[PDB]
Amino acid sequence: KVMSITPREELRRHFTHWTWLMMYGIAIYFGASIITGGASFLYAKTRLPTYQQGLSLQYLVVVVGPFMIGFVFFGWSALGVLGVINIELGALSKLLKKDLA
Amino acid sequence: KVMSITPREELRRHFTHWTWLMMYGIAIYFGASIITGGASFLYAKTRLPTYQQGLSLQYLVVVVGPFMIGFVFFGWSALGVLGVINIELGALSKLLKKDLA
Amino acid sequence: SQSAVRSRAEAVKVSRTFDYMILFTVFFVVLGGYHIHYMLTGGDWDFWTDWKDRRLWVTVAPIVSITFPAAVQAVLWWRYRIAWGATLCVLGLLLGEWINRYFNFWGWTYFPVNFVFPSNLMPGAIVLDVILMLSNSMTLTAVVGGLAWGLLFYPGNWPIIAPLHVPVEYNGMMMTLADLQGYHYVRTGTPEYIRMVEKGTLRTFGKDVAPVSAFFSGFVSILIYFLWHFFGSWFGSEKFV
Amino acid sequence: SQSAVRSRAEAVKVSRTFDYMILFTVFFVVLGGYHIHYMLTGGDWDFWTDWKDRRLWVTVAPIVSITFPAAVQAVLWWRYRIAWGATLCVLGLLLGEWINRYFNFWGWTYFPVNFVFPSNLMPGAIVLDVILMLSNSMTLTAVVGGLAWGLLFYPGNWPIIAPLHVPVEYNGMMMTLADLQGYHYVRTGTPEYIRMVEKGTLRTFGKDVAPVSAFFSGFVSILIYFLWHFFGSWFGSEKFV
Amino acid sequence: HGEKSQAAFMRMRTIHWFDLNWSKDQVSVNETMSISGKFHVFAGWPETVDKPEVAFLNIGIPGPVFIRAGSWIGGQLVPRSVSLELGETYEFKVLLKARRPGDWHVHTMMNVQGGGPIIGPGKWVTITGSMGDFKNPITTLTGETIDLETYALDGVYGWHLFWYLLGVAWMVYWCRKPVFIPRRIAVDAGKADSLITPTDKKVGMAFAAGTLAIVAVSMGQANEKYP
Ligand SMILES: OC[C@H]1O[C@H](O[C@H]2[C@H](O)[C@@H](O)[C@H](OCCCCCC3CCCCC3)O[C@@H]2CO)[C@H](O)[C@@H](O)[C@@H]1O
Ligand SMILES: OC[C@H]1O[C@H](O[C@H]2[C@H](O)[C@@H](O)[C@H](OCCCCCC3CCCCC3)O[C@@H]2CO)[C@H](O)[C@@H](O)[C@@H]1O
Ligand SMILES: OC[C@H]1O[C@H](O[C@H]2[C@H](O)[C@@H](O)[C@H](OCCCCCC3CCCCC3)O[C@@H]2CO)[C@H](O)[C@@H](O)[C@@H]1O
Ligand SMILES: [Cu+2]
Repeated sequence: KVMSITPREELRRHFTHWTWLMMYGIAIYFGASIITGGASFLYAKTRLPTYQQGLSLQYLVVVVGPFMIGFVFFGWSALGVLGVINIELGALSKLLKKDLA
Repeated sequence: KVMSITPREELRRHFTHWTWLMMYGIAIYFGASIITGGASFLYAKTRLPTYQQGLSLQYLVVVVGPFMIGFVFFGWSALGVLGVINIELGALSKLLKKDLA
Repeated sequence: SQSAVRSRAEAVKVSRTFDYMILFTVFFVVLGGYHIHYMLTGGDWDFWTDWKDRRLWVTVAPIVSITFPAAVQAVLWWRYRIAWGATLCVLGLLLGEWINRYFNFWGWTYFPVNFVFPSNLMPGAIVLDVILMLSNSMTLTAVVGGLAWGLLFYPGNWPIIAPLHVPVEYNGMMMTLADLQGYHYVRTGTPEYIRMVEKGTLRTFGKDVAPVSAFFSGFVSILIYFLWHFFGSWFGSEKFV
Repeated sequence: SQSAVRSRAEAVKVSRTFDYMILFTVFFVVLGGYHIHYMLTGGDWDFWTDWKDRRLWVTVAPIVSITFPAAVQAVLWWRYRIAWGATLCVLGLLLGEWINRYFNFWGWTYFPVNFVFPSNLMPGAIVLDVILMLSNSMTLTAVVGGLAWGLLFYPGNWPIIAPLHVPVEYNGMMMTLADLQGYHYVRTGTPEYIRMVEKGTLRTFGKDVAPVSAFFSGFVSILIYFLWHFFGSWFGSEKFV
Repeated sequence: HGEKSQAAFMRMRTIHWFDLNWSKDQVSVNETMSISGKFHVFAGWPETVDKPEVAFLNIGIPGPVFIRAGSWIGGQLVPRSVSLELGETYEFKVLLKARRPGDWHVHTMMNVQGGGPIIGPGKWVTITGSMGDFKNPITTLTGETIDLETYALDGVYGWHLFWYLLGVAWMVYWCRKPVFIPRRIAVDAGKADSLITPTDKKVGMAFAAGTLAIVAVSMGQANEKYP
């Protein structure tokens, strides 16, 4: 029952989602020098109104990979982060537009 | 304001359009022995009711080329002329059907 | 009603000035296209008599050349019951080839025209056009036309080249006259190994090599025809973006 | 209305904590991605000074590296008028390369840092970002940017490597200092023939070889840019399944 | 011309041309000349030049201003491509016969498949006369003594002009009538069968059956004049 939450709470959670998306970005960096990729996608669908009508495409690319059809594909998959950024801000933009007029 | 012109004037212009499409056909022949490819597409969109809801696909092929995705593609692109023919006549056919009953 | 013309007669003069301008255009534009395509795919066997063999030339030239006909037929026949589809193309090619062999190959670099004359595609272009006009069926034109296009290619050319296939004992080695032409008229930038003519196999029987190749060319030619009809339909499209 | 915040000031503190967390994320995730892509396509010329030649390196490195910029520009510029698109990427790469050359190539296997220093991509990343911010047109950025990205790659690197192109009469044979570095610092698992540097042709003229390659790289770079802009737009998509 | 543009080390490290002899350096149309000499296939042949397993002894001239009446390596006629081998020294002769008056910088040369043109030294040779003098006689194994500079040329011009005009026919059989706007209207309006009449319908069968007939017979008539 978390598609009706106090706007202050929803935002507190988009804050937690980015703690996951940040830790994930570290794992991805130590990768080129998989756990959190679920810990985050879960959260965004578990506990966030914006991601409730069923899994983001580009959020998937960021976690699946070439497993949608070499390892350069795992590389190109990182650009999926633009889709998650585009969603999150569009969501945050709507929650704080007011507010910043 | 040239989607409401005297049927005699519209036809006078489809006449000019084919003066461009003819000169272009010469350039294409001296090619296999780019200017007019704009001078014509422009006209058809500038000054001709038939080409007003936004650029013909196959008219584009005739001017773009492989730049929609060797040089055999520039060759296969000439067959785009069938699309422009098909449009022009369908337009002229409607303007003179009457008239030829 | 309102009229673009001021007399029934004017409506017939205009509807036939357009016939010329369009004829002119679709002739030259498709020339340029068809000629470029054919120069880069089949063009190499088409330049020299000592490339016109029985294996490769018999295969390549029909397959590559049936394309544009099947494209132009696709629009002209079904949109206008126009039945010179294949022939407008083959007319355009040969005109373009011939101007290039006479005024350039021979014209400016002195190759004997009887070394650089083109292939002859026009028999198949008539049997194709007609088989389509009769029957009015893309499929029968693909199957019966495709086989026609390939099987006719070497016959339609053998009366021209056959003179050059009489053998010769030149400085100790058997050569055909075509081979002699290649040896003689020095192609500085086209040395011998570039030439892809039949050379024999241990898995092969010699003549017949030409008929067997002609049929293979016929079958692939029907596949090329299906493909290139749909490609032509696509090409004849009045959709806007 | 109801508010996530309890004061206009809070709404500005939050909307700028997010700026950091997102900056951090899109910096490191695109690092990882871009670095992996670049390591497997261009990475081999990028490790060693005696692979940084005039034919291949000049060609490969721009083409492979312009990708991710064109992807990241596609989203950041048009969704947010963000204009450090190419530079976030090239910053991320070089940071990733440099940590790897210093603490590993030199760090743990003792290769002299002046043997394993990276390519320099940042001049094109600025000329690219700016050409896009001015003009705000994907096409002009593709054509004028693509040529910019390739033509600038060797100039942006020649002041660094040129020291290593002074020749040397070593044990009887002319070698550049770069060649000496390769001969000297033993790459047990990367022997000489693996290296794809220019070697000459009979159809070729020598220097100029670098400018001619740089332009070719420029042209292919615009094609790669069109492609990778659309790929980026695709990548920046909020569609749900 | 053309070899000053090639990499210097290529030309030094590839084929060495030496002891060349030119039997003339002015010649009249039909007068033959002889370039002969030796060449060495340098055993340290460049990487990016395929070893000459498949090479061809050409001459460099702008078009057949000469014709190559002969060429030999090792006293074997080499009209086809040869295998040369790194390390070895070969002798050669080419028999040029002049065709087109002018001042020609004649290069002896070696095309190496997978390699490029390996260009030997050229000396100016001057042809005098009128090219219309040029004659290229051949005695066939059926003999018959032909001139290969014009043989079968009336047959090509014949048969090509026929089939072209046969084509122009088909196109003017129809462009007699109106082609585009009226046929368009006719087809759209549901009336497409109205445009192929039964005269039309097998005027068509004429051209078809004719083209096949003219093919099969002149086919059979060719395997007679040349059995
Ligand atoms: O800063 C004051 C804010 O406090 C609350 O939100 C906090 C949250 O309670 C707070 O828990 C959270 O903190 C973000 C810390 C980010 C973790 C950083 C890294 C940890 C290690 C490496 C990766 C991530 O985000 C907000 C502040 O950034 C309120 O919800 C906000 O409205 C209020 O403005
Ligand atoms: O022929 C009489 C007609 O005059 C007017 O249209 C003219 C136009 O005023 C006239 O300017 C134009 O002329 C077409 C000439 C075609 C140019 C031919 C080539 C020039 C050089 C090489 C390429 C093209 O087309 C029409 C005649 O074909 C009227 O509009 C017509 O209704 C009327 O029937
Ligand atoms: O002479 C009397 C006839 O002339 C007029 O029609 C002419 C037309 O006015 C006349 O212009 C037309 O010409 C046909 C050939 C013109 C294009 C020739 C080819 C160019 C090369 C390749 C194919 C087409 O032929 C028709 C009949 O021969 C009348 O309109 C006809 O009704 C009448 O039957
Ligand atoms: Cu010379």
